[PDB]
Formats: sequence, C-alpha cells, structure tokens
Amino acid sequence: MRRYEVNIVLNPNLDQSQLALEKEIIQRALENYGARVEKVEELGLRRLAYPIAKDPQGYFLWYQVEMPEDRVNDLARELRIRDNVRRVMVVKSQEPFLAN
Amino acid sequence: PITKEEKQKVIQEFARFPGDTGSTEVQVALLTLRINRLSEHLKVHKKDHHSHRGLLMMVGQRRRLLRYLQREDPERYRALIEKLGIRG
Amino acid sequence: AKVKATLGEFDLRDYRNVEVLKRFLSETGKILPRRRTGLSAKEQRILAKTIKRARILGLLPFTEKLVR
Amino acid sequence: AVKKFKPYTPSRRFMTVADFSEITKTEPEKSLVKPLKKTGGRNNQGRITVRFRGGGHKRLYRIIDFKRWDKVGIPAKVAAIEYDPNRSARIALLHYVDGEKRYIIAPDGLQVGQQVVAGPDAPIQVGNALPLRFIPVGTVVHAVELEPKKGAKLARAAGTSAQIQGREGDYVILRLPSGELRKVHGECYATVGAVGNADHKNIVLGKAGRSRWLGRRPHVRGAAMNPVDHPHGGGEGRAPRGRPPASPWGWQTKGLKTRKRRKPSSRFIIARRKK
Amino acid sequence: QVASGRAYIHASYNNTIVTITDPDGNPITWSSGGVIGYKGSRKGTPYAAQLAALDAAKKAMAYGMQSVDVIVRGTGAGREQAIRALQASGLQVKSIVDDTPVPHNGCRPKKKFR
RNA sequence: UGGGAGAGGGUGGUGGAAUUCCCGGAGUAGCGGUGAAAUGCGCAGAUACCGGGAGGAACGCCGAUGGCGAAGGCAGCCACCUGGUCCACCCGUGACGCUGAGGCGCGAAAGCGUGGGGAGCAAACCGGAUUAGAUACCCGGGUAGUCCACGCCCUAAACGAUGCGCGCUAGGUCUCUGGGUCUCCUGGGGGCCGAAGCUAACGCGUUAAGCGCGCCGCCUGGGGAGUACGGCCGCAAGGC
Ligand SMILES: [Mg+2]
Ligand SMILES: [Mg+2]
Ligand SMILES: [Mg+2]
Ligand SMILES: [Mg+2]
Ligand SMILES: [Mg+2]
Ligand SMILES: [Mg+2]
Ligand SMILES: [Mg+2]
Ligand SMILES: [Mg+2]
Ligand SMILES: [Mg+2]
Ligand SMILES: [Mg+2]
Ligand SMILES: [Mg+2]
Ligand SMILES: [Mg+2]
Ligand SMILES: [Mg+2]
Ligand SMILES: [Mg+2]
Ligand SMILES: [Mg+2]
Ligand SMILES: [Mg+2]
Ligand SMILES: [Mg+2]
Ligand SMILES: [Mg+2]
Ligand SMILES: [Mg+2]
Ligand SMILES: [Mg+2]
Ligand SMILES: [Mg+2]
Ligand SMILES: [Mg+2]
Ligand SMILES: [Mg+2]
Ligand SMILES: [Mg+2]
Ligand SMILES: [Mg+2]
Ligand SMILES: [Mg+2]
Ligand SMILES: [Mg+2]
Ligand SMILES: [Mg+2]
Ligand SMILES: [Mg+2]
Ligand SMILES: [Mg+2]
Ligand SMILES: [Mg+2]
Ligand SMILES: [Mg+2]
Ligand SMILES: [Mg+2]
Ligand SMILES: [Mg+2]
Ligand SMILES: [Mg+2]
Ligand SMILES: [Mg+2]
Ligand SMILES: [Mg+2]
Ligand SMILES: [Mg+2]
Ligand SMILES: [Mg+2]
Ligand SMILES: [Mg+2]
Ligand SMILES: [Mg+2]
Ligand SMILES: [Mg+2]
Ligand SMILES: [Mg+2]
Ligand SMILES: [Mg+2]
Ligand SMILES: [Mg+2]
Ligand SMILES: [Mg+2]
Ligand SMILES: [Mg+2]
Ligand SMILES: [Mg+2]
Ligand SMILES: [Mg+2]
Ligand SMILES: [Mg+2]
Ligand SMILES: [Mg+2]
Ligand SMILES: [Mg+2]
Ligand SMILES: [Mg+2]
Ligand SMILES: [Mg+2]
Ligand SMILES: [Mg+2]
Ligand SMILES: [Mg+2]
Ligand SMILES: [Mg+2]
Ligand SMILES: [Mg+2]
Ligand SMILES: [Mg+2]
Ligand SMILES: [Mg+2]
Ligand SMILES: [Mg+2]
Ligand SMILES: [Mg+2]
Ligand SMILES: [Mg+2]
Ligand SMILES: [Mg+2]
Ligand SMILES: [Mg+2]
Ligand SMILES: [Mg+2]
Ligand SMILES: [Mg+2]
Repeated sequence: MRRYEVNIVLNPNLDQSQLALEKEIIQRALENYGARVEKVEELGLRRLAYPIAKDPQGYFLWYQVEMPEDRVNDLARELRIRDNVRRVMVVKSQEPFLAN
Repeated sequence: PITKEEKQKVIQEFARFPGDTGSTEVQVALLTLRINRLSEHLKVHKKDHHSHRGLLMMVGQRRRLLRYLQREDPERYRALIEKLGIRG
Repeated sequence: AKVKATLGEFDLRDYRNVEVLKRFLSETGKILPRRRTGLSAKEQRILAKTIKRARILGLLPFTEKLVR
Repeated sequence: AVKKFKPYTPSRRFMTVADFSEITKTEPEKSLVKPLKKTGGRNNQGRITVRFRGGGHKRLYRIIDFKRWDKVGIPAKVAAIEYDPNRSARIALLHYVDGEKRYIIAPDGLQVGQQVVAGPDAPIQVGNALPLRFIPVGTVVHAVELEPKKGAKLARAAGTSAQIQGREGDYVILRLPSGELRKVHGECYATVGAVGNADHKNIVLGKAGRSRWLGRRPHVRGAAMNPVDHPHGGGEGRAPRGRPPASPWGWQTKGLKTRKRRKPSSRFIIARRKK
Repeated sequence: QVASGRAYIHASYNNTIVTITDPDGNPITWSSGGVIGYKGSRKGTPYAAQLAALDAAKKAMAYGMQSVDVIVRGTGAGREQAIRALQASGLQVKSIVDDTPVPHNGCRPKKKFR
C-alpha cells in the first residue's frame, strides 16, 4: 500500500444527480481497485485557467486514498474510461515542503 | 521493491549470531535478493541497460565475496551457495 | 519586491493552492525566475513542478497574453 | 511470432508459418461446423467467374456470431482459441453461461478463461460488443456492423481495427482499416479491441505449392498470353504493355477509379483511403 | 454593419497585414503593404505598415467601425507603426494585446530559423 | 540502520503551446519571399481573422555558470519497475583490496532489415535566382530519413584531445547537495583564481598536468595508409 491523492475533474453542466451517478462509478472504481479512501475534499465547480473540452469550468473531486502500488495505473485509466471524466491525476502523497 | 520486512528475514535467515548484519553470508544473501528482483525486472524490461550495469556490479561483488568465503571455509561456502541455490 | 517576501508561510507542494501559486507567474503566464521568485535552488524546482501539475489540472495557465 | 525454417530445402529457405501459440483447442466444435462448398471460382452457370481458384485443402466452415446483440447482457466465458481455415483471424469459442456456445472472431489480447458480454452497458473491455454510440471516442474497435442489425461487416481480418473518431447525431465517425473516414450508425455493434493474429501479414508462403494448398491456382500474366486472350497478349519476343495497362476484359488497371459515383453511401464516406 | 470590432496586426519582417473584424472576429475588411502599391522588400517597412493600417481603419470606419481592440502578432519592423497609426486614424482603440504565436519548443524550424 | 538530491534507466499513460491539413464562417487583391528579385501560391476566393476536426513531432517559462550517468547520453506531467550515488550513527564482516591481456555488455548521429507512422524538417531531386560557371551558398517545392517497435551496424573532434585506484603537498572565491551545535564547522560534486612544485611554452595546480606506488592501454619522423594482403565480424555500408 501507498498513499495517493486522486484528483478528478468532471463535466460542470450536469445536474447533481448525473454528478451523483459519476461519483458512484468512481466510488465503485476506487472500491474495486483496492483503494481505502481517507480524506475527501470536493471543491465542485471551479473557474478554469484555460478552456477544457470547450468548458471554462470543471467539477473538481479529490480523494486521499491508500491502495496497492501495482494497481494505481489501471485504476486511473479506469477513471478516464468515462466521457464526463475530463481529467484524472493520481499523485504520490508527500509530506509538505514549506517556506516561512 | 524490497521492503524492510523481507530484508530482515534475509538477515535473520543468514545472520551468524542473531545480531550480525555484515558477514559474507548475510551479504551474499542480501545481494542474491537484489539480483533476482533485478534479474526478473530485466527479463521484462529488456532495454534497461543502465540497471543491467547495476546487475553486473552486484554479480561481481557477490562473486568476490563468494571467492573470499571459499578461501576461509569451503564447507560454509558450499553451505551458503546451496541455501541460495547459486552455482551454475 | 520578491514573492517569498510578499507571502507568509506556504507549502511548496500544494499544487491546488491557486492563490499562493498564481503569485509565481508573470502577467504572461511564465514561471518566474528565482530573481523574481526569491526561492532558492532546491525550492525553485519544487515550485515549478507543482506549478506544472496545477497547469495540467487546469488550475494555472500555461500562458496568458500581454496587455498594455 | 511467425516461425522460420532452416534452409534444408529450397523452399524452406524463406517459408514462414504462424506460431499458433494462442490456439488452445485443435479440433472444431462439432455443433458449430458445416460443410464449406468449394466453388473453384465457378458460379451457378458453371462458368469460371473468378480466375485461378480451386484445388485447396478441404475446409469445414465455422459458424461465427457476427451479431452478438443476439444475446444481450448474457455473460460468456472464453473457453478456447481455435484455428479457422476460412478467415485470417483466429476464433474464440464462447461458452455463454446460458449454456449456448458460439464462435466470435478473436481480438488481440483475449485470454481463455476471461468473460465477455454484449450490450449497451458492457464494460469497455476487449471482447465486449456494444452499439457504437456507447463505446468511448478514441476506442479501437473491430467486427463492426456497417448497418444496424445487419451484422459485423468491418474490420474482421487478422490485425485490423477501426478507430472511433467522433460522433455526429445518430452516427459515429470511424477510421476504417483502410484509413477511410466514414459515418457509421451509432446502433451498429462493434467489439472492443483489434482483431488478433496481427503477425498474419508477415508470413512468407515460401513455395508455389503453398499457394496451391490455399486454393490459389497459378496466375497467368496478360503479357504471357496471345491477343485473342488479353490486351497485353502477343508480340515478337517480349513486349512492353504498348497501351494503358488493361485487365483481360479491356478496362484500364492503373488508377482508373471504379467506385460508382451516385452510390448512396457517398453521403457517408467522409474521406477516401490513404497510401 | 457594426460599431465596435477588433483590429489584427499580423506583421513579419516581410509585410504587415491589418484586418479589422467584428466582435466575433469575423473580418470586416483588411489591408496590407500590398493594397498600397508596394511590391517586394518595401511591403515590410514601417511606412508601408502605416498606410496599411490607415487603409485598414479608413475602410472599417467606412463601415461604422468606431472601437477596436488591437491584437498584434509577429515582430516585423512595421509593428509599432501600425499601432500608432490605429490611434491616429480616428478609431477608439480600446486595447492593445500581443498574441504572437510562440511554441513551447514544438516543430523543428526551417534551417533559416535554427 | 535511518535518511537526502537527481533530465539516471525501462514500461504504460497523459497535458498545453505551436506548425501543417481538412471543414464551416467571414472577407478581398494579393500573399509569400530576398540583398534585390524570381519560382511558387492567389478571383477555381489565397493571405490575414474566428470557430470546429485530424495527426505528428518536440517539450516554452522554470533552466542555471545547474543536476544525473561509466561513457555515449538524459528535459512537459503522472504512476509503476529498476540502477547508481551521497550523508548520518560508527552497529556488522575481518584485507574479503587495486588493476585488468582476453571475454562479455553498453555505445551520438548517420546507415541497414521487417513492420508501422509521417506534422514539421530535409540528404537526393526539381525549379527560381546569383554567377563566367554555381552540379553551392539564398528562395519555392521535395523522396529517404528524422519518429515508434524489434533486429542489425559499433563509428566519432565517443574531448577534459587528460585510463583507473590509493596516499601526500597553501589558500581565496562562487555554486549544487547532505550533516551539524546552522556564525559557521564538516562531507560529496560542480567551476573559477591561485602556494609549493610541474611544464618546450601555453598552461596545470587537492577536479594535478605536482609528489609517489600499483596495474592497464598506447607512442617510436612525415607521406604511402587506417590503404593492401591475410584473418574475424556485417545483410550491406563497412568495422576490427
Ligand atoms: Mg474520458
Ligand atoms: Mg500535498
Ligand atoms: Mg524459413
Ligand atoms: Mg541452417
Ligand atoms: Mg541457416
Ligand atoms: Mg494463434
Ligand atoms: Mg452435424
Ligand atoms: Mg458457395
Ligand atoms: Mg446451382
Ligand atoms: Mg450448360
Ligand atoms: Mg444447367
Ligand atoms: Mg475474375
Ligand atoms: Mg477459378
Ligand atoms: Mg478472408
Ligand atoms: Mg485463423
Ligand atoms: Mg451506417
Ligand atoms: Mg503482406
Ligand atoms: Mg486452404
Ligand atoms: Mg500471388
Ligand atoms: Mg504470373
Ligand atoms: Mg506467347
Ligand atoms: Mg478463345
Ligand atoms: Mg478481338
Ligand atoms: Mg484485343
Ligand atoms: Mg502488346
Ligand atoms: Mg504474349
Ligand atoms: Mg510476347
Ligand atoms: Mg523485341
Ligand atoms: Mg512472345
Ligand atoms: Mg514496360
Ligand atoms: Mg510501346
Ligand atoms: Mg488499354
Ligand atoms: Mg476509400
Ligand atoms: Mg515583402
Ligand atoms: Mg537505506
Ligand atoms: Mg474557408
Ligand atoms: Mg499565377
Ligand atoms: Mg468569381
Ligand atoms: Mg488571380
Ligand atoms: Mg495525418
Ligand atoms: Mg565498530
Ligand atoms: Mg573481531
Ligand atoms: Mg549505435
Ligand atoms: Mg539512428
Ligand atoms: Mg529504417
Ligand atoms: Mg519545406
Ligand atoms: Mg534555376
Ligand atoms: Mg539551386
Ligand atoms: Mg548560365
Ligand atoms: Mg530548400
Ligand atoms: Mg516526406
Ligand atoms: Mg533501435
Ligand atoms: Mg564537450
Ligand atoms: Mg583517441
Ligand atoms: Mg585503463
Ligand atoms: Mg557528475
Ligand atoms: Mg569543492
Ligand atoms: Mg610560482
Ligand atoms: Mg614530471
Ligand atoms: Mg613565455
Ligand atoms: Mg603564463
Ligand atoms: Mg587553474
Ligand atoms: Mg581547493
Ligand atoms: Mg605510418
Ligand atoms: Mg580497413
Ligand atoms: Mg574508419
Ligand atoms: Mg580484406
């Protein structure tokens, strides 16, 4: 097991119930791939720096998780399988590096 | 990778006295463990020639240690290489 | 005026900190140099990578145009 | 991984044969084979209408499931990967948990023991059939229906694949094995992944007799014939074509396009092929 | 007809082409160092770019064009002269923005540019 | 044992800029190009502008006088797998070391084979100019190739033109990266300037080209010639 921060960005122009069906898919995906979800920070719609898929906004999910190191690629790829999942970034979690 | 737990089993199953961490046996054993993990990794990643240099350096290192233990103890040499299934 | 001064204590890896990180990009979207950033050698590499990530997550621009 | 031979005959020199590594069962499912009528290129009139055919190895035809919307939602187990002399792809025997058994053409990377399923809700997984409108854009796909419920017409030979490029209304945009870009209805089924046995094009027949085994009788050059036979016939000694290169029947055979202009599918061919 | 629009200055070391668009970027009219009888090296001079800009605005203002946001591309010597000309034409130059294409180290340049 | 830095390597994925092309819009008399031109392209609607699409390659800023690697070489970003290396504690083994003819493996670019891919670029090639000529430089085109996979080739100004290891002989200064008690002290790299000394001089100078020891490789006037013959390797080119 290792700790990863799974970033996901969704389709903003979705009702919260389509948005619910997508999170449930994600949920079952993290579930069936071995992740144990610690924290979960869901910032929602957010103004984009540049247009993504013709959309200046996205719905930003974030999951601190703990999964077997040898399946995070397959999981991440599986998150991308959906068309409303416009971005996914799984990162290795690190203790912070600070200034001041 | 090798984790601290598997690495200690190797030291445990090869220490001479349950505190020893640097004898020829525990070194040959520790190298043999790096090699096979690497030797297998190279069998999949055939173009990782840089890591292969690492493989040769550990092989030479173990061979020099095995050359030393055969001088000081042909009996314990033979005992070590069999427990690691090494000769070829 | 350097950015490490113009900001209190921050985490050089929170790639989600747009308010902290955007302060490290010129008016034209480029990663500022240490002569503007004020970070050290080792700090500058960390900042840029986490800037680079936030660009991929759409949190920071890769480039903005120049206004007069 | 095509196999070579040491040069212990003239022909063994260059001959190559498939490795058949992935084949797991070597006699066909008796319930799914019927006799394949060798034509020799002859039609119902008895006439040769395709020259240089015949005399090849006897074959049983394996019935292949080109629909698969036949059995929506019914999971199936890949039980065997078999040889099939009637196509370039290998074939896979599916034991549907239904108890029903069917052959599909075998996609690359398909593993005996895995499960496949057909339907709108099938996971985007190699071997699964879905209507085109539900496969993600960018996905590589094969055994594609050309028209809804008419059956898999596209990307069926060893190695081929169509790629899903975009959607427009009821239609999807496919890059066919030829590189042609074409509109195909979203209801048309396709199976995720490329056809397997992609090494099939690297086989070297190696001797004349191997073409005979395949039913391919020897081709005779027009230039080798006489003028009653062929445009290129005749001449004292050898002879260049001496006219635009023609078929036996007179039509030009270097670049002369032959697709019909007013064909209805033109409204669906986006861009002609490549290379 | 439209009142406000955008003014685009494509300007290389060869020429300076001004096209005035509408708010939607659809061109209202255009001009360049060729629309004023210069052919050749002269098409790339500052004066050429001035007349090109003046012929651009005088053609667009003749469509009711009053306000332009000035988008500037290239680096040719007729660049600054074009912006100056647009503020002197009579147009309500509401902006100047440099949108020169710059790759993030992409396609290999011609030998002339390596 | 516990830590740290890193474009070290391999695999899968993935982001934005940009160019080319296609489509739709809108729009008109040119564009492009050079020293100046022409070729080219453009009323068959180009260029310039917007929107959409495809595909390829390369990763701007960070970025450095930087880092890593044995060398060649390595630069978006993410994960996986893997190497080397450095530091601390001074815990374990007890000289187990150094080098290294052969051997083996690695080895820029180009080139070669079988597939694939092909946006840009561009040997060849064509055209335009220049010129006495111009099989060049400059311009417009342009096929290999550049890219991927696998297999070959094994070359180089493969350079620090400086083999490897150890020990010893002032410091000043800048920097990367560890440790400390964090002024500063100490390691390990990267440069600079310089003591003694070396050097034909230029220069070198704790990153020796100084003082020593070990081992290896190599030189013995220029041309002929890295050619011939032989032999080995290679598909060939050609290498040794
Ligand atoms: Mg998606
Ligand atoms: Mg963090
Ligand atoms: Mg053979
Ligand atoms: Mg033989
Ligand atoms: Mg042989
Ligand atoms: Mg097979
Ligand atoms: Mg029967
Ligand atoms: Mg029949
Ligand atoms: Mg009949
Ligand atoms: Mg009859
Ligand atoms: Mg009859
Ligand atoms: Mg026929
Ligand atoms: Mg026939
Ligand atoms: Mg067939
Ligand atoms: Mg078959
Ligand atoms: Mg159709
Ligand atoms: Mg073929
Ligand atoms: Mg046959
Ligand atoms: Mg034939
Ligand atoms: Mg013939
Ligand atoms: Mg004859
Ligand atoms: Mg007859
Ligand atoms: Mg006749
Ligand atoms: Mg005739
Ligand atoms: Mg004839
Ligand atoms: Mg004849
Ligand atoms: Mg004849
Ligand atoms: Mg003759
Ligand atoms: Mg004859
Ligand atoms: Mg001829
Ligand atoms: Mg003739
Ligand atoms: Mg003819
Ligand atoms: Mg076609
Ligand atoms: Mg000009
Ligand atoms: Mg450690
Ligand atoms: Mg158009
Ligand atoms: Mg013309
Ligand atoms: Mg007209
Ligand atoms: Mg014209
Ligand atoms: Mg393409
Ligand atoms: Mg001690
Ligand atoms: Mg002792
Ligand atoms: Mg090489
Ligand atoms: Mg090469
Ligand atoms: Mg090639
Ligand atoms: Mg070109
Ligand atoms: Mg000419
Ligand atoms: Mg010429
Ligand atoms: Mg002449
Ligand atoms: Mg040229
Ligand atoms: Mg080409
Ligand atoms: Mg290769
Ligand atoms: Mg150099
Ligand atoms: Mg040399
Ligand atoms: Mg040496
Ligand atoms: Mg170094
Ligand atoms: Mg130092
Ligand atoms: Mg002196
Ligand atoms: Mg001396
Ligand atoms: Mg002197
Ligand atoms: Mg001097
Ligand atoms: Mg010096
Ligand atoms: Mg010093
Ligand atoms: Mg000589
Ligand atoms: Mg020779
Ligand atoms: Mg040579
Ligand atoms: Mg010879």
